[PDB]
Amino acid sequence: ETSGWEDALKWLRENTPEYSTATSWWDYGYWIESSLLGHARDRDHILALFLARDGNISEVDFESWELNYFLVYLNDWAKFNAISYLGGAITRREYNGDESGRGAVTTLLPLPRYGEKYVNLYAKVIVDVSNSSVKVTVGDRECDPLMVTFTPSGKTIKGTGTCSDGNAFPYVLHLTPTIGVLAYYKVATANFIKLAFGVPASTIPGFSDKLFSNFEPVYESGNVIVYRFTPFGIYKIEENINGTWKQVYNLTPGKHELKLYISAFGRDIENATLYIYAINNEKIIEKIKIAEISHMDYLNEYPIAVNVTLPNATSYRFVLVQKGPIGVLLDAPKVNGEIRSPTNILREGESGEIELKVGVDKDYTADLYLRATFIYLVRKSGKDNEDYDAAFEPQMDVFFITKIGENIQLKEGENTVKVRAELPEGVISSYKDELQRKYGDKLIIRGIRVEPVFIAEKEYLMLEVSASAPHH
Ligand SMILES: [Ca+2]
Ligand SMILES: [Cl-]
Repeated sequence: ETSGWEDALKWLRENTPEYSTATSWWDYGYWIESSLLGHARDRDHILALFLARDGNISEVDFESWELNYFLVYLNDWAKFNAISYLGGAITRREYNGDESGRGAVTTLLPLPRYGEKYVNLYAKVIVDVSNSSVKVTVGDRECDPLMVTFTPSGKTIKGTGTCSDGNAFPYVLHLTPTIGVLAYYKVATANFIKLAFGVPASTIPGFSDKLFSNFEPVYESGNVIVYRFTPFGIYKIEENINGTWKQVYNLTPGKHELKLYISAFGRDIENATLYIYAINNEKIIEKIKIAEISHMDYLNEYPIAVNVTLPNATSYRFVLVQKGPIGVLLDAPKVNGEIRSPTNILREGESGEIELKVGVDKDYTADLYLRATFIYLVRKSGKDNEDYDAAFEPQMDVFFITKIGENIQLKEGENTVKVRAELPEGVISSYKDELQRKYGDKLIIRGIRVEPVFIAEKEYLMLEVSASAPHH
């Protein structure tokens, strides 16, 4: 009955921090554990933006949510038209047809291997490759994909993107040793495909290499894969070997002339410090400060040259440190004694004493702000929101309003924090006007949150490499 979910959730319980936060599309994790074994709606839009898109626009600030693990569920391909629609990748027409039931499209279709062919019986789709040029049958029709691609073989073949019926066949076929996937052009390089079916396809060079430094697969079950997430990662390490830069995968002790290629996902690096932690047996034996980055654009990274001397150890951890959000509320916060929603802790122009129970996996000294999060849609096509040509681009804008907590000392475990706070008169309605002004009738606000966020210097694991020997 389970598709690997119970095994995956089990793994999380046993191999991750107590206050570590996991996520999944449509929140299956919570549902499986709560309802079956004893997000919200605004975030669904942002999760879809990520999963259904590719390139710059798919780079979502998951860090604001303090996300640690992401669980993709292969079976979600079945709900991809919805995800695509919610993520702004397709129009209402392509999502489920128009007034006369026409236009719907099948965004994703998995084609498991059938001895030399790829077939999806339910869909009456057959992919005959052995004939060398690739043959695709869909129903009675014979169709030629816009492009077919193979991995690892990285080969690729252009195609007419049409069917024997002559009609348009705007689909891309990605083939892999164990499975194939047919994908509508608007989502042919969607991140979900990369994460779930292992097709590194992206129309932006380097994006895929970077994405995987940000989402590391730490565990896999049936049709479930859990990814460790880090807004900051290293996707490539070059070492100077004869004036020539070369890509390495491990490091030996000693001096090194290195080039680090960092991937920043969703947010900028701001006043950060890079380090190399010498590890001997899941035990840190030395923390080597190696750099300082005052600023790196999350959409325009640049490599960083680095000269380091490393001890022996068994592994090395590249860690980055900068102000980020921390803490997990352990109960509903209270304002003046009364229980209030943690997502809307204070109304505009309201004040009161706030009490919060916060949990952390280590000791932290942090600031406490009230932060606003606006998740909203902007119609990118069509005459009005009811037009079937409409597609809606989800957007997330977050900003801190005011600091209500100074130099708070949080200790590993539960912590109680009472503090007086005031939400300035006009802040929320002001910004809502700023939006209405920029997008007019195209605007559709889906969520406004006012939350108590604890900010502090936190460590981000970018990459861990094993120590190797120069000769073997
Ligand atoms: Ca990036
Ligand atoms: Cl944040």
